[PDB]
Amino acid sequence: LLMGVTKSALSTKSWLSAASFQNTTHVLTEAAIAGKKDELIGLKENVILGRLIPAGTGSDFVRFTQVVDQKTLKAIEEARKEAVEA
Amino acid sequence: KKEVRKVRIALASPEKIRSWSYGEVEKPETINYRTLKPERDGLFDERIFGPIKDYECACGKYKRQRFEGKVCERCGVEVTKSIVRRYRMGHIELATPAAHIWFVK
Amino acid sequence: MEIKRFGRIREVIPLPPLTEIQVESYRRALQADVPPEKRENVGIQAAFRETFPIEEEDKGKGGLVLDFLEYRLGEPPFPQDECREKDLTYQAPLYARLQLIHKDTGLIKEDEVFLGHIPLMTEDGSFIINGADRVIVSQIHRSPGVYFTPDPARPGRYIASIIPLPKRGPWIDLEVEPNGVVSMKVNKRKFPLVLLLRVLGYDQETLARELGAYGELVQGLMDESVFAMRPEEALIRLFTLLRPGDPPKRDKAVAYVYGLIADPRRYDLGEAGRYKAEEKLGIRLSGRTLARFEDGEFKDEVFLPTLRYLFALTAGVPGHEVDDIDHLGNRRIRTVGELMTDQFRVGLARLARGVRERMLMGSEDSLTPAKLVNSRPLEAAIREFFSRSQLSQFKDETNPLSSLRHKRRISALGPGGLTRERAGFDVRDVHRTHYGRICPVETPEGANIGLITSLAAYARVDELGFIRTPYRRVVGGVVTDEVVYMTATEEDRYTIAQANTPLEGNRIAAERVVARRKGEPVIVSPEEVEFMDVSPKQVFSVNTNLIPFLEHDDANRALMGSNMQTQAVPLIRAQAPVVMTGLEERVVRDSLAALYAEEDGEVAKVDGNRIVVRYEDGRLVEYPLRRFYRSNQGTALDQRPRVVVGQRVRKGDLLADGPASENGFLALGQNVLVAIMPFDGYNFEDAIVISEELLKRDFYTSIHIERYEIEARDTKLGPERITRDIPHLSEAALRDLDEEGVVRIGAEVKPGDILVGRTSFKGESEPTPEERLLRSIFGEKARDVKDTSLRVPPGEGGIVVRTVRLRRGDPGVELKPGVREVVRVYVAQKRKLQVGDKLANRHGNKGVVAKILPVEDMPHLPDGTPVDVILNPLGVPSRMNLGQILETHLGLAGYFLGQRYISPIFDGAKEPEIKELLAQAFEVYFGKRKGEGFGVDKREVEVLRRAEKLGLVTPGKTPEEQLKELFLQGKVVLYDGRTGEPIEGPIVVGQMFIMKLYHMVEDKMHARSTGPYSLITQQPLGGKAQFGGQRFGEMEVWALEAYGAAHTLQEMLTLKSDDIEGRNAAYEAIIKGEDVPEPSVPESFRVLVKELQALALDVQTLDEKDNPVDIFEGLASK
Amino acid sequence: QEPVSLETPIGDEKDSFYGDFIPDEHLPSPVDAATQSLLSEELEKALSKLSEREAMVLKLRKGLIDGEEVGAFFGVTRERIRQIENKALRKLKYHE
Amino acid sequence: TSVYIEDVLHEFSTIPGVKEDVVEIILNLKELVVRFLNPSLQTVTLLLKAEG
Amino acid sequence: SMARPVSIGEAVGIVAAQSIGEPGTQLTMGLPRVIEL
Amino acid sequence: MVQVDGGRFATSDLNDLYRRLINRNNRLKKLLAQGAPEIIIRNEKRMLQEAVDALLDNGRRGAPVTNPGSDRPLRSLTDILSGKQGRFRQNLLGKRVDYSGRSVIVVGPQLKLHQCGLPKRMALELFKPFLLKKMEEKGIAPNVKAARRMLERQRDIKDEVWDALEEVIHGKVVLLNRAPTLHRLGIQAFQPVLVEGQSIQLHPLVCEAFNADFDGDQMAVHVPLSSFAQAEARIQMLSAHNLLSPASGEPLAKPSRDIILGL
Amino acid sequence: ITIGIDDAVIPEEKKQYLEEADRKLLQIEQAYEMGFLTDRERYDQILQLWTETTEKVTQAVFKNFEENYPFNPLYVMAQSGARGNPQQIRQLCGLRGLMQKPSGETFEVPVRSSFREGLTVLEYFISSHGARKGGADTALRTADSGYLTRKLVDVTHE
Amino acid sequence: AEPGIDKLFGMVDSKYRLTVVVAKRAQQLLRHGFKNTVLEPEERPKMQTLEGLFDDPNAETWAMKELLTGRLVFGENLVPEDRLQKEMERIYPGE
Repeated sequence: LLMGVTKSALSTKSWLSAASFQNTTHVLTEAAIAGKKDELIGLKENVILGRLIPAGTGSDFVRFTQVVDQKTLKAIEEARKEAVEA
Repeated sequence: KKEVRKVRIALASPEKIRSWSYGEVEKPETINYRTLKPERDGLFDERIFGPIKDYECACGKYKRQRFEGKVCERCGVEVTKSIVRRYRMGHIELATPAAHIWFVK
Repeated sequence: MEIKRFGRIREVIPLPPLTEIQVESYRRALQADVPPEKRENVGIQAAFRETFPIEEEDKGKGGLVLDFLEYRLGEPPFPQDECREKDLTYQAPLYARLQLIHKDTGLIKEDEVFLGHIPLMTEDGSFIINGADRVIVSQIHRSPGVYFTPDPARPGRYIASIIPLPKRGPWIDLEVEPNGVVSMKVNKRKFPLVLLLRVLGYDQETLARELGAYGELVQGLMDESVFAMRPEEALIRLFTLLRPGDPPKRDKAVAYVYGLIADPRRYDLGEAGRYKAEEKLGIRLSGRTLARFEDGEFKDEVFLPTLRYLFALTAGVPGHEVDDIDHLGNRRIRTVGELMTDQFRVGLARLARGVRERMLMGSEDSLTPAKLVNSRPLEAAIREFFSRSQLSQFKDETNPLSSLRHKRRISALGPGGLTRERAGFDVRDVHRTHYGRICPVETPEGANIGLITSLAAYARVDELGFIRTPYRRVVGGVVTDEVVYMTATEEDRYTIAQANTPLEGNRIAAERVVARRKGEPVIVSPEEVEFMDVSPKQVFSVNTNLIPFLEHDDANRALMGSNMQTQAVPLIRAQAPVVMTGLEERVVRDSLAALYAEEDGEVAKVDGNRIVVRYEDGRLVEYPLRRFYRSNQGTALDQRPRVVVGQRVRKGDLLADGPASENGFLALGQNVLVAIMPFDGYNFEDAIVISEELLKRDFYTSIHIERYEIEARDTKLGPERITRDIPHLSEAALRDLDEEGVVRIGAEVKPGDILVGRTSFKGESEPTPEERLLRSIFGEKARDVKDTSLRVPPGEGGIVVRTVRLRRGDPGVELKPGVREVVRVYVAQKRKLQVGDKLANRHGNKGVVAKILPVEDMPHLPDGTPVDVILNPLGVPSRMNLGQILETHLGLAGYFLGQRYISPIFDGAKEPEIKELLAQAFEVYFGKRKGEGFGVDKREVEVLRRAEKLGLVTPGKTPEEQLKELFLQGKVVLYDGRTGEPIEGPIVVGQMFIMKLYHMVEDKMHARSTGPYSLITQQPLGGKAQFGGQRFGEMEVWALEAYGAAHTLQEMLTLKSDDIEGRNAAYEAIIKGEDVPEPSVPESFRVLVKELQALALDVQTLDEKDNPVDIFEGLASK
Repeated sequence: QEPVSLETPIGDEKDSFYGDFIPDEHLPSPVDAATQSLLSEELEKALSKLSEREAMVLKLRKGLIDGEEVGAFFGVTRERIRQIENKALRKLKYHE
Repeated sequence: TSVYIEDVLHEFSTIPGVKEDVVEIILNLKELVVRFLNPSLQTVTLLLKAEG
Repeated sequence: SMARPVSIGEAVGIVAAQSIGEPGTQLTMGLPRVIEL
Repeated sequence: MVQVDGGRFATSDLNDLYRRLINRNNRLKKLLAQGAPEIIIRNEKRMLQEAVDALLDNGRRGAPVTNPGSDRPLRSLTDILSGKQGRFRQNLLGKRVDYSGRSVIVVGPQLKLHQCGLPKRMALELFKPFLLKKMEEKGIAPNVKAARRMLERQRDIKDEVWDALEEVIHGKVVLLNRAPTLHRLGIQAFQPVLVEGQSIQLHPLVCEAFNADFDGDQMAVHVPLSSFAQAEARIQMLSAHNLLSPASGEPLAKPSRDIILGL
Repeated sequence: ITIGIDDAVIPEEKKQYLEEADRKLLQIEQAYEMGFLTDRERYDQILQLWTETTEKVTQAVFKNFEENYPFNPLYVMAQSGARGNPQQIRQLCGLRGLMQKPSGETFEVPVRSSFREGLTVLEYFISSHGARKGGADTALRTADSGYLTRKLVDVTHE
Repeated sequence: AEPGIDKLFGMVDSKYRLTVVVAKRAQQLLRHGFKNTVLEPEERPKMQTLEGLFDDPNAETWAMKELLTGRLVFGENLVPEDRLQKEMERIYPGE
């Protein structure tokens, strides 16, 4: 099914996204009835909410990444030593 | 502490609507010109929603920062800045059922 | 400073008074100076007579006959300046004279009723409304006539159209269907036109033979003869086709209005509408519209010839009868007078609406005036026009020229709703007719293109809203000194010739002559020439006509220059261009900038304040001067005096200079010494570089006066008061306030200083129960009072120059309800040319000042004279505006000759004249050099090397002669300031007229840290000592989104504005030396949860696995 | 004149709502509860410390319904209300 | 460096009897060129006062 | 914006939008066709 | 609910609808208490419906008027969740921003690509909190209060203060934006550089990206506050890192007029 | 590298190519006056004529700069990447060719003139017709700036 | 541009990863004192009227600098998030 761009957008899986279109009541309603979930996939949706952009720094690929000084790296080595009992 | 990955609209049972609420709005009494202070149990009530004032009580029972999470005696006031007030919700107890015109029209 | 003028076409007749449009429109509007006896009516008196015989006859009791005699005004309430100082309108009082008769004896006449006030016009052409000088634009629309349109949908034949207006005036469209059925559309009604013809008196016999002989199409008329056998039976037959449940007997009832009285009429008997019918078709028109009252059975003046011409066009050739919309003889201009009179008419009829209703509650006899008359509807109507109408505006009076150009502006977009922002294609386009009539240049940039366009210099509106450009008759091949202002349509009848056509007194020279038959460019012979152009100024506006080498300038950047002159700022050291078009004098003249002697005479006295003269006729006159006055958009408009004690003078000679006038010439900027080369990246993409020397010799320096105002409103908590003793203020802050708490004249005021002290009582009202007693108990008036004063806003002021108080016991003032007094403090500043400012030449070189060089290291001539400004050459090839280059060349010559010039627009100065003058100049820039003791610089040689190698000078010649050559081409040797080495290539330099625009860097530079925030929406604003934050728009968001700028974006949408808890955390944490407390929950999110919950929606937040999640910070618990 | 609605086009009637234009000042709005607390109590202390006829007169005449000296007295001379009113205030302010 | 005129309180004034506005005058003043004959002199206040 | 491969979590959507929208300002009224596509 | 200019108050339209519904519902209750003739109770119940429909959504049934004068539909909850501002839309369509400024731009050729020049005063105000901190680190002020009073007025500003500002700036960057922001290079981040004067100075090479020429054109400027905001700002957003367009792999910071004419 | 007037160099070949097109147009005029050329073909042939004359003089001035003054500021800027469209240069030095009517039909008479010398009053007024159509198109570009980009973002943000 | 940026894009699979690493490093660089660092010995960042970027101007630059050495370790889920902060506050004073 091939559609026009505006039509393509106007008809999304997400509701949050759809409440940014001159039609809100209807879609609000629709997705209220059906107990519809907004997985927070895209940007528009995520930004209507004051939440952290799912792209740049906000990618779960990257969000969680840790950094350590060797000094404190061997420090966590000690944590599993003391775990042995008596 | 816990992440938030999903949000969902449902329709709400009136028992949930009461659950959400703190107290029931009684009087159509905003605030008297004399005291820019909350009229009886009117729309802008301190017990129901929280204190207009910064950290102070409605009744002046408690007035400081020290008891930040506690609730007051003769009017029920758990304390913080403007925000607690803009965040707490009340409820009207409807006599006869009425209909959510969204579902109607 | 001697003026050579170039080119001689003898522009035979002078400009019109360029304000005439407003002044004469509002003269013709209100026959005020002339007795009501005087025969012409149109405008007010006609709008009167139109409504006036008020016939409320018989529905119970009547015999109301209220009629018009006279009207008068005479006395304006207050002086003009008084009308500005106090916030009053400049008006005259209107009371007309009346007599209501009865069905019985006699007729009570109450002379006057001051039904409504009516504004006046200043000499110069503007109005004063709310205390504020305003101006009424003109308007364009389709002139009420008879028009013939190709069938839009159907590709074949034509539809007539009968267009009336004022809006009330029915719209009729006469189309002929291939089916044969002559269809006819009123109010969406479609029917054989014949039904209507019958009502007029046309029987089917005389019709077909005497009208439609020549077309067989007449058979499309006579089909339904069954109905068209009966005359007045048809009137009822038609009456049917409006069907509200009408009385089918009511005979002449609807046919009354589309006959005579109220509906299709044009203003007055003779030429109002009749011209548009008479010309396009028909022959004459007795009566205003087709009508009859005296016999009851109706006459069409109109309906036969209209159809007759629809035949005449559908078939063959009377002429060629299709009508153009946009042709400016089939389109019309609404002068001020007429527009105001249209509103005056609809107001007067609001009154005629109320008075009918007073004919019912009216006693019997006791009625004479106020029973019938209230000002209220008329007053409300006129007032509504002048102060709320789309077509009144703040006077564009940045400088004289600006206001003038505003006065003669012309708009499409009618408050009546003529045109709308959506459509523009063919509407905006210039049309053949705009020749000599409308400027092709003056339309503004951006959205408003072709909608607002100013009229030509020589153009002038005739009795009826038509523009008329002049031409001069030529007789065979003999040219007349006799001139005819022709209508647009009338223009096309003739063969007109160009003004640049060679002469010998009255005689053409060239057998090949350039000339225009309607529209098209035609090469033609001397005999065939019927008319010729007057001069090439007539083609353009006034602004556009002040550009001297316009001939060599792309119309696109010419528009930029024309519009740019509007925004010039009046400079304390103002100068009239080294090279002019000649109109500068007439522009300061016709604008009321300056002051000119009224007769020959002598001068008696000359203050900075006023001038006094002794005339021939015995008179001695004082003229006071506008010492230092503020203008709508800030600029100072003082008049300076130019005459001495005991100097004789000539009629029309000047006495004092206007705002931006230099010895009575239009002075919008200065003449600076420009070199036009690139510079070490300091004149980049249009940026401009400056010699500090311009500041030392206060050049591009302009005054500016802001104006602050505050009220002492009166309150529920008790009255506010203007005083010195504000409470919590340090003595230091009060030093400059007078005893009343108003800052004292001539004190330097910083943003944050007090201008006016004002004290309000403590808010939350007067607490009767306990406090009332306290008032008695304790020193009554011992309450509490906080300070709510007037502070110089961030941005700035300068020094206080003038205070105004409008105090209670209000001695001629209309203070608002609640308002006790008001105070205004006027604050001025001298604004030198800082970096970031805007400068631009007449030829449309927009640029910013981007670097101020010290005199020492900027490009100087051989003799130690440096240039003042440095324009990038790269600004020229794109923007084809070689005018400025020719200005610079002529300027160069004018520098050393010590003279200024006039190059009339298309009768310009040609290349060799220029060259000869430059030669003249070389013998001054150089002839001296040799005798003074000095031949050539080794540098001069070394650049002449490269010059001939480049092909500029001709090898084999003496450096003297080579330098002459190089000079004449516009260029001279230039030395770097900083190295003293020469510039490896010669460089054009000269005098250029360049101006300082309204866009200085005060109105412009803001920078917010922290401050106020709006109450519903928590995004910031400013007030006391805080600017307001810039808008971070959706596209800006997209920008961030493209980048990884997740956090930066969140911040922008959170800490930096809206989220309160977050931003507070942010500030406090910054003060700590911590990073920033972004997270927790976003404002928008919790707010959209609860705001969603307020309609009964259960919106809940879930974990990775679908689980509950407390967004509300441990506050959700009950 | 009543309280005006929070949303109205301001200035140029384009898109401004009159909540846009108004900043914020103070949250606590103090000196209310504490002041009344001291106020009414001290007021009442001295209220009680003089003869109740005099106190109560313009106690409730000025502070429990409305504004009147013509109508002031239950039933004595205008002179006597005037008199004891003033003298009461006087002794109340500064006790000798 | 600086000027002061009896009845003038700021540079944007006009004096009675006097063609030139106080700006025209301070501009006409900047043209003043004055030799000190003694290099101890850091400054000098000149006085003008004339009538008629 | 570099010439190395695309880095995960780059919002290519928006970038592509912009990069097509911006030159739209250069398309004569051309543009109607870009819309009609 | 609030106090504006004296004895006037101002009210969110929703409260008059909520009072409308309190009114109706209460009168209903006491209409059942005080005995119950059907048509009257119905009339009340109908009123009740009507006013719920009101506070939820006007103009889906002909709309409630505040007292004939401002005959304009009162703002219903729905109207808040849709409109011009409409909660949903405004978060995107975007806010006013604290740390931000604006000025005319001016070519700053003797910058690096690296950099942008901006007016002293502007820089001062922009990093003011930070600057206060800096003044506290050094003996310039005892605590912030003093620092604050120190900077309110323009003639005051001491040299060492400036040196502290410079100290604050160090290697931080600010973001620069030009009006119609059509692709992402409509905004770039630069190292700020104090300059004499009153306008922002721009490196000519990226007059390409921001379609800006120096003839009145203004640009806004924002601070990024977090170490994170800063990190993105200089790593991905700095001009000197954004050399080729993402539209076409062509380079975007290329030689423009003057440079070319020279070389 | 500045810009005098004389840096705008009119080639000697202009007046030539002008002569040529002048009489050749005269030819087309007899040739229609005789009946051989239909009213239409006449027109298309005039247009053809000037289209060619124009292109010719353009390449001709570029030949001039290329051969005689290869450091001519105008031509330097033009052939560098500094500033210049040869279409424009054509207008400054050589001639701006045929202006069209509002409608679309190009004019019968073209603009013989250069900017370097007097554009006549009428050549100017004919010029204007097209000029304001250009300015208008650009303004109708401004009106809705991120329109397309908007729709695209709505489709693509995810 | 900024010191050795190509070398830093070379250090990671995603451009944005670098940003996250640098950010978090500067964060802890500030939070748990400033003696968090792995490189001070001799010649590290510096400023100009005294000389001390050797105490505390710009934190993220410090991050980029450290990261330019193979001294630090970055990785998706190296260490349990809680015992991390425990260990950081326990080893380094400066509060």
